[PDB]
Formats: sequence, C-alpha cells, structure tokens
Amino acid sequence: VGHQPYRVVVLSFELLNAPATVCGPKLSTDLIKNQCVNFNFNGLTGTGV
Amino acid sequence: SSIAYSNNTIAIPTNFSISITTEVMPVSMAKTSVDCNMYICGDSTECAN
Repeated sequence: VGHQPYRVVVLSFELLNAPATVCGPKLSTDLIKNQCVNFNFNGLTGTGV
Repeated sequence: SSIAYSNNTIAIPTNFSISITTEVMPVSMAKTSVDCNMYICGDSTECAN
C-alpha cells in the first residue's frame, strides 16, 4: 500500500469581504426585521436586530 | 532680588491693595458603568456559557 498510487486534491479557500462564489447547501429563509434573531449572511453568523 | 539686612531699620507698608485670586479644584469625575456580558460575548449564548 505504501507504493500504491494515491490521487490528491488540495482545496484552498478564501474568506474575504467580497461576494461569495462557492456556497454550502444550506437553505435560505425570509428576512425578519426589528426583532432579536440569529442571522447567517453568506456564512457569517450572529445575533441581533 | 536684593534685600538689605540692617539692624535698627524696618520697612512698613503705607498702602494696601485688595486682591481677588481664583482657585480651580476638581471635585468629581464621570460615573461609568460596564455591562461586562455585553463587552465580552455580548450577543453569543455559547460565549456567555
């Protein structure tokens, strides 16, 4: 097994303040305003109004 | 300044002035309050735990 071939793929990610190109399969919801909610915008999560 | 010390000689004021000076003194500072829960882990339940 030490001499057998192995295919390698290295995935390199960038997380900048820029539009998202690749995304997870998480499903979206409607906006809720003026309420204390948990939010998730392009994978950036938080709690607030 | 030169002041001349002598025996048997005095200096006596023949007039006076009314002086009003001003003295500024602090007595208080700003009363501050910290909601440490907001300062550290402010909206995060996991962090709060």
